[PDB]
Order: sequence, then structure tokens, then C-alpha cells
Amino acid sequence: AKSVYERLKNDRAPYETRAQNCAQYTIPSLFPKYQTPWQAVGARGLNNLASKLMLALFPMQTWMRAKVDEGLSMVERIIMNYIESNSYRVTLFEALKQLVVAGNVLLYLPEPEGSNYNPMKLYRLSSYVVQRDAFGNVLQMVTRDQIAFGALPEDIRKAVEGQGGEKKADETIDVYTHIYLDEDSGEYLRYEEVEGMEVQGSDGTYPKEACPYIPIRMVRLDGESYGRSYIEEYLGDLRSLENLQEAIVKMSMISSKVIGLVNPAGITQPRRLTKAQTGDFVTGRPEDISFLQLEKQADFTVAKAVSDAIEARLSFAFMLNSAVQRTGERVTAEEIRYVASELEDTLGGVYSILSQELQLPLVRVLLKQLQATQQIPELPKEAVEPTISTGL
Amino acid sequence: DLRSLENLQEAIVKMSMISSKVIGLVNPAGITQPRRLTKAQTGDFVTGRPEDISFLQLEKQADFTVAKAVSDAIEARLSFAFMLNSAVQRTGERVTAEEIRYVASELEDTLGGVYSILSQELQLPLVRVLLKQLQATQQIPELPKEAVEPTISTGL
Amino acid sequence: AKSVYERLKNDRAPYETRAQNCAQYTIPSLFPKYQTPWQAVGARGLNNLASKLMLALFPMQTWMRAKVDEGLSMVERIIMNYIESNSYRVTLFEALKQLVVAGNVLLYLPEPEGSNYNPMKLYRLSSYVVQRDAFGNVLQMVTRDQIAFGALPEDIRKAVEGQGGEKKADETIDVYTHIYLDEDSGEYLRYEEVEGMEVQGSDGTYPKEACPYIPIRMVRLDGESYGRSYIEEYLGDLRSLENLQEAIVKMSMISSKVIGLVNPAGITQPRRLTKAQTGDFVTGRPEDISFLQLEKQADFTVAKAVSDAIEARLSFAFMLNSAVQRTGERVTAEEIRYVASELEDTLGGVYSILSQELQLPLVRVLLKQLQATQQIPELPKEAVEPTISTGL
Repeated sequence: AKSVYERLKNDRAPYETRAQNCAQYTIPSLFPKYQTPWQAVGARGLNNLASKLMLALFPMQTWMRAKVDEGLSMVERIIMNYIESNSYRVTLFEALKQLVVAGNVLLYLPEPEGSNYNPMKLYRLSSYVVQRDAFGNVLQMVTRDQIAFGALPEDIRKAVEGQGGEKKADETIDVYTHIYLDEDSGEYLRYEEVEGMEVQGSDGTYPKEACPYIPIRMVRLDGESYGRSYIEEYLGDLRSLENLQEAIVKMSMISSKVIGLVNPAGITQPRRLTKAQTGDFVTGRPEDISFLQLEKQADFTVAKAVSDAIEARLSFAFMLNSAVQRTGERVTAEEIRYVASELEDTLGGVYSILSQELQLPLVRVLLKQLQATQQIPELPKEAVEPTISTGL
Repeated sequence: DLRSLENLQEAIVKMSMISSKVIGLVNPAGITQPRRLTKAQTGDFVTGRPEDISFLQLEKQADFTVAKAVSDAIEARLSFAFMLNSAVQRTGERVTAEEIRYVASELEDTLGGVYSILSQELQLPLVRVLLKQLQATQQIPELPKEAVEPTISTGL
Repeated sequence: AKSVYERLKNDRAPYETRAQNCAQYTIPSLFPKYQTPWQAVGARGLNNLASKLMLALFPMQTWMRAKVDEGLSMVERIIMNYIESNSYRVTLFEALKQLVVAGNVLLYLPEPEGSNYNPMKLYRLSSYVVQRDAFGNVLQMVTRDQIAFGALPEDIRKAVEGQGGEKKADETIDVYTHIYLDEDSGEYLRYEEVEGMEVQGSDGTYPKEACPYIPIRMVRLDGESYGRSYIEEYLGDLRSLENLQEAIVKMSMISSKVIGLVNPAGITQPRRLTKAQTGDFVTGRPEDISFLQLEKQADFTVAKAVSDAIEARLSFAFMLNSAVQRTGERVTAEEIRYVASELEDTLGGVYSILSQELQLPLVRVLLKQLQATQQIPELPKEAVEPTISTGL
């Protein structure tokens, strides 16, 4: 399915350069095309956004939910035990950090295969494409990866590399992965594709609810698959801050220095002026030696005032500069509603959309995938596939 | 009023960026060269008359202040125009109990009858089409016969 | 395995010069390529970061965790007894200090061999390389060391130096150490390599969980093995502070001095001016003697204002300038959650990532390695290899 990616590459390339061009002025290297941001109020605002939203969506407390509901309690308390011991909060911080930059981070959550260390493989927008319908559901997802020499298992790599050729011992070849909705059936089919062909013995199917690959957006906009971010609407105000304060500091460094101008047709030499203990009296007219004195004290103040205006408005733009209850008591008890309502009132419906596009499908794929090799006995028959209540 | 704010602050920032830079003008008929001026550790003494090198100094500090004052006026009036800048009870307690009437009355007193019109053009027909459409394949048994199609009371 | 290091040297050299170039403006000599930093707000911010994070990750209190759980209590209270009497907090301060400069500090924790003094040998990024996969696990680690003459034990050194040659009595030869994941097996194999060959009788194996060599990062970034730091995104703002305040002080020292200029074609001599008790009247016109008076009082103020701006923003950047509860009462009781939440809200997910990449593998390798020569009887059979619950 290399041709599908190369065809609808044009369907993602407007979203690509927006994401990359809006990444540059707020974090160095979450998107390539060192080299530091010149001044970085956006870099702190972004991390504060992530640090608030991590406590907002799901804290350490119970977030996911007469004689029968004890079996409801165990199946929804075992998932929080599985969610920490596999280190989910390590990579979901990266996910949400990508979410408030680009717009569409994927979250691969592969099969357990025991009780080992299974990491949430993340993907960024320079690797995958999604097609959506008029109503707003997924149709097909085409992820790409580069693979090194020995990082792939050698189970398959004999036949796909037996076509001919002596290659370098770190040859980076691209591999693809496609999931698509069937024509007649409502199940999704998944497979990998290497070297421009199907793989030996890897094709699989998945039920209706729980896709193995969860796409996400942060602001919903119909008509197309992906979505925007609100740093895409503070982009120009941040761009003006960077292109202002670079000029501010590079003006300050020129103003600080002292290039003393001495007259050439005078009597004084600078060679005697260079050697000077304090107190001695060296010859020379007091007219010749002067200094640069470029004389912009008030002209700096307009730049510092406009910078203060941008600095103060970006402060309320990115949830920063807020006296809060970070002075907690050993746990976070009622904190998530305060921070959640404040980020709702400052950012848009991000606490609303991430409760039905992040809190929902992670719980669905982790109540499907974890129960494949079933590690907890479900006692009742009435609510074997119960509701999924997120957020509250 | 918003259009004037955009077409003002674009000029404000693009004035600030020109004022921040330093295009030092050196005289051409002088003795000083800029090539020696470019290389300068702090403290060394390089030749040259102190008349030739000057800077732009476009000199509008007070003329910026009228633009910043008119921007402050628009910024302060748009603040009350769009319900922003209001100390509220967003410091809630785990739920919203009595909050909806306070916010509703404040947006009524600031925006017009939007809380009135959206209680009879949004809260009403969504409830009507969701008490018709959901009961087509009926998922809850209606017990009484007296109020099978009852009233629709919205807002309050 | 000298050739493996010399091959993927290119895989680390972008991370090398970033770490070394970002070390220079914040601490003198945690990385070579005396010579003091010119002005050093970063040097204090870095040590305050370490001093907060040391109480954050693990204090003196119990951090690691009906009739059966007493045996859980002893095995997790003996490890805190072993963690102080071998002086771990001495070298882990160096480790975390390397962590918020470079990005990848290794923590060797060799075998006990009794109950002697066994030090956590630290490694820095100029000595070792790690390869990672697409999911994010380790594959191979190649550490380097230089060794002096008699510092190595002489158990082996006869055969490796019997190749021929009369060498200097402090000849620094490099030695290497490789650990790698097997092709078929899931155990790691470890060995040393001296002089470009295998060593006599030293090759060993290790179980699945507890690697003897624990790599670490501070901000997670997929696609490559190592990682960045947030001083890599305050680098330019700190660099401007150093290159500003060097000019500030070297302007102040020139402005303080007094090189009095006397006219040469006048009547006054400076030789009579040099000798002067207060009160006497010495001859001379009051036109000839003047002073330099370079006259930049307002031009200094723009440099001091821009320095104040950088100084105030770096203050909140490095957790400094925070009124806290360092006025404690004999112990730290509830303190670790306050400091932990504040550094979470200021630095990123460092308290999250170091609870699953520092607090986890140290506990795993110290519940594997300490129980080799087993010093505490495990009573129950149900939780002999129990869970590892970190952070909380």
C-alpha cells in the first residue's frame, strides 16, 4: 500500500507544513524537515499545557468506571494496575505533547504476548495518514516506519531480501502497515507490507469497537480527516515575539560593548591608553577619545513594551501564570475538576474532546486487548461488555 | 471595532520590529571604515572620528503611545464585549451545582437574549427530535398513558 | 567490539556536541572536549534542580513498596538499609547532575562479592553507546574506559601484554565492555574485551528483567536511543546571558578606572600633580586636566534591563526563586509530593519518566543482584518475585 500513501500524500501536505512550521517557534525537535529557539516562552507554555492536561485527563486516582457491581469494580481496577506497570504515562506525555503541536498523533497499542514490557509505540504526523468519511469515522490508516538492520526480527527477512543485492549493514528500508474497513464486513483487517508486497503469515482481523490504531485530533473540524491546534492560531503572535526578541538581544549586545573611537589626526595614541593603572595621568587631548554612545534608550523601550504586551497575552494564552493548588497534600483529591474547568475555559473543548477521543478508545482497546489472554475472571453475564464512562 | 484592532496592531508590531533593529550609518567621506568596526572585542580602541558613526534613532516614543492607547481602549472594550475578564467561580467543587444560573444571567446581561433564544431554538428541538427518534426503536417502556407525549420544559 | 563503537560513533556524535556545547555555559568541568564560566546563574540553577530532585525521587523515608505482607515489609526495608551503607546518594547525585546536562548517564551496579564497599560506577556520554529498537528497548551497550598501570588487577594482564613491547609505567590503554541481547535467547550476555580480544574467564549471563547496565534519558524521544534535556532548549537564552554579562563587567571595569588626560601643549605638568597632599595648591590651568568620562549611563541601562529580563526568566526556568518549606521539622514527612508536583509543573514529565526509568530499574537490579548471595530469608512462595511499585 505504498501507492495509497504516495497518492494521498497531497491530502496531508497542507497539514504537514502547518505542523512543522508551527513546531519551529515552540519546541526545537519534535519535528524535523541544535538550532535553538531564540527566546522560548512557547516552550514553557507547551510543557505547562501538558503538565496540566496530564492531571486533567487521568490522575493517579480512579477515573475509569448492589451485589453485582463488585465484578464491575475489579475489571476497572485491574486496568489501572496494568496502566502503570507498563509505563503508559511515559509515552502518553509524548503523545499529548505532539497533540498540542501538530494535530494528529497515533497511539499503537500492540498485543500483550504475556506479561512482559510492552511499550505504547507512538507515531507522528510525518509517518501516517488517515481517511475519514462525511460522518467522521475512520476508513483506512497507512503507517510508515524506517527499520535498521537487526532491529526487525529475522523471521521473515530472508524471503524479502532474497531478491538480490549486497547492501550496507545499516541499510534503512521503509516498511508500511495498513488497516482498512472491509467492503461488506464491518470488521477491520490489518496487515503489514514490506518491500512492496504482503508479509508471510501476519494478516489479522479486529472487532468493531477497538481499533488497534487510535487516531486523534484536538480541535474537531469536519470535511477532512485530521485537525488543527490552538497554537496554529497563536502562531503569528509567537512568531512576532521570536522575531522581536532576537533583535532585542542582538541590539543589547551591541549596545553593551565599548568601541572607543580615537581621532587619527590628534596627539594622543591609544597604545599608551591601553596600559593604565588607576590613578596615573597619561598625556592626550580630551577631545579625541570618545565612545560610540549609539543613544537608543527610548527606542529600546518601544520594543520592550511591545514584547511585554506579547509576553503578557501569551501568558494567558497558554494557561501559564496561574496561582493554583500545586501545594497539595500527598495526593490529588478534588484537583482534577479545578484544573479541568480552567483549561476548558482557556483552551476550548479540549477537555471535552479528549474525553471522547482519548479516554474512550484507550479504555475500549484495553478492555478488548487485555481480555484476549484473559487475566481476570468476569463473574456476571449481564454486563460482560458494559458501558464506557469517561471523564467524570 | 475588531477590524480596527487588527489593522492597528499589525502596524504596531511591524513598527516595533523596525525600531528594534540597528542599522548604523557611517559616513562615506570620512576616515573611519566599518570593516574595522565589525571586529571588536570589548575594551580595545579602534581608530575613527566620533562624528561619522551614528544610528537610525527614528524617534517615535510618544507617537507609539497614541497607538498603544487606542489599542488599550479597543482591548478594554472588547474585553467586556466578549464576556472575558470576569472573576468567576471556576474554582468549583467536583461538580457544578448552582453555577449555570450565574453564568447564564451574566451572559444574558452581556450578549442579548442568547440564553433566551437558545432555550427555545436549541434546547427545545434537540429534545423533541431525541424524544421522537430515540423512541422509534423503543428502548425504554413508557408506563403511563396520560403523558405519553408530554410537555418539553427547557432552560429551567 | 572496538569496531562496533567505531562504526556507530556517528550515531552518537550529534548527541555528543550538543551535550558538550550545552555543558560549557552551565558547569565548568562535567565534560571536557579552570576556564571559569563568566557569570553563572545556570550553575546554581542546575544544583538546585539536583537538590530538589534528590528529595523528589527518593527521600530518607520509605519510598519503595494481612498476615503475609510482613515478608513483603522486610525485603523492601532491607534494600533501604543497603542503599545508604554503600553510599548510593554520593554517586547518584553525580548521575542526576549528568542527567540534567547531557542526556544519557549509565549506572553500573556490579556484583556484591560479600558485604564490602561496592561503589556505583558512573559513566558519562563520552564513554558509551546504546542501540535501541523501534519499540524503545535496549539491544546492546558498549562501554569504554581508560585504565592506568596498577589499577587493573593483574589476574589477566600477563597474557594480554605478552604480545611484545616495553611500555611506559603509566601507559593508558583503553578497555571495553559489551552487553548484548542474544539472537534466539532472551537473556543478555555480558563480557569484557581487552586489547582487541575476549578476556580469560569473565563472560556471564543475566536474566530478563535486571540488566547490569541501566541506561537512562530525561525527555523521551522515539526513533533513536538517547535523549535530550531542557537545558538544550534554554541553551540560547543562557548563551545570551553569558555573552551579555561578560560585556557588562568588562564595560564596568573600564568605566571605573580614571585615565586623566592632560594637554601636552599646556603649562601644567602631571609630575607635580602626582604628588599631592590634600589642601595644597599646585600650579596649572584648569582647562588642560580632564578625565575620560566615557558617558554611557543610559546605554548601560539597556544592557542591565535585558540582563534583568533573562535573569528573571531563567529563574523560573530552573525551579529557582521559590519560597518553600525547607524550614522543616527534623525529617521530611509530606514534602516530597509538593516538590515533586512543582518540578512536574515546571520541568516536564521528569518526575514521571524518572519513576519508570530510574526508580524502577535500580529496584529491579537491586532485588535481583542482592538476592544472589541471599542475605534475607524470603518466607512466602506467593510473591517471591512481586510487583515493583515506584514513585507513590
